[PDB]
Amino acid sequence: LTEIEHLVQSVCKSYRETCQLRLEDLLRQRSNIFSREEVTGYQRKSMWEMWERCAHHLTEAIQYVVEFAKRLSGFMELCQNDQIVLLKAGAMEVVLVRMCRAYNADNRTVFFEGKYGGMELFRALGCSELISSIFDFSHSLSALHFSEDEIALYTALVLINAHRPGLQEKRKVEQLQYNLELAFHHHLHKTHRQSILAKLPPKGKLRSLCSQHVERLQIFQHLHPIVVQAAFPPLYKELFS
Ligand SMILES: O=C(O)c1cc(F)c(-c2nn(C(=O)c3c(Cl)cccc3C(F)(F)F)c3cccnc23)cc1O
Repeated sequence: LTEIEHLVQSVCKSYRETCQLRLEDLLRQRSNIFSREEVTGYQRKSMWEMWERCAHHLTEAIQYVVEFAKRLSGFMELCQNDQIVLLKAGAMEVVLVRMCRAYNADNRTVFFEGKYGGMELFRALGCSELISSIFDFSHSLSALHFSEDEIALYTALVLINAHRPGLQEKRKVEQLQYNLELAFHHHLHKTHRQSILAKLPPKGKLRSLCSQHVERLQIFQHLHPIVVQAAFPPLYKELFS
């Protein structure tokens, strides 16, 4: 009935529609783990072939997040500068949070190209510290056993943050932020899940991992550029020069 319960439903609708795999598909496929021969197959690939595979999965993942953001009540109504500011700082942070759904804490593997594989699968990329940091972040997030609605509401808040440097209409973003915080806290009370609030990762940690990740992606993109058919061209122009 309330404007808030309608917001909860729409955020969860936007989320469910902008998700590539459904949680049950990822959950059932946990048994389908890459063989040592398949692992060796991936480790023996060139850095540049592994970069191409990962770059295209990450760009497709960002594209689903841009679509998620576009479907968030109020986003399209913000100025284009603000829309860029929010997506530039937050789209990859959302991708990093969404990744915990495809992560298995039991064996420390991620669902990649049809099967579950460990971080060793990525050996050829030569950025083990970064990749270990990503798996660690997914490991901490997997302990929360986040529900699909919780991930939807939390990621909307990762994106709609009025504290991002460069916002031109801070107040309009704050209004959207306040409504989403109410939606999230209202839903956690209703479901007796307010306990996750003290367990969420510190804001600086997600920011920090994201900045390290995007910085590496930028280094690879400079060395071996991939072209992408941009869903949001003004955002695309801010990262792809
Ligand atoms: O409009 C689009 O279709 C669009 C696609 C994108 F993938 C991003 C995107 N890629 N990306 C990358 O880090 C990236 C990715 Cl995901 C793959 C390779 C290189 C890059 C890096 F470094 F060159 F930009 C981002 C980081 C934050 C925020 N957005 C992005 C942005 C877009 O506007």
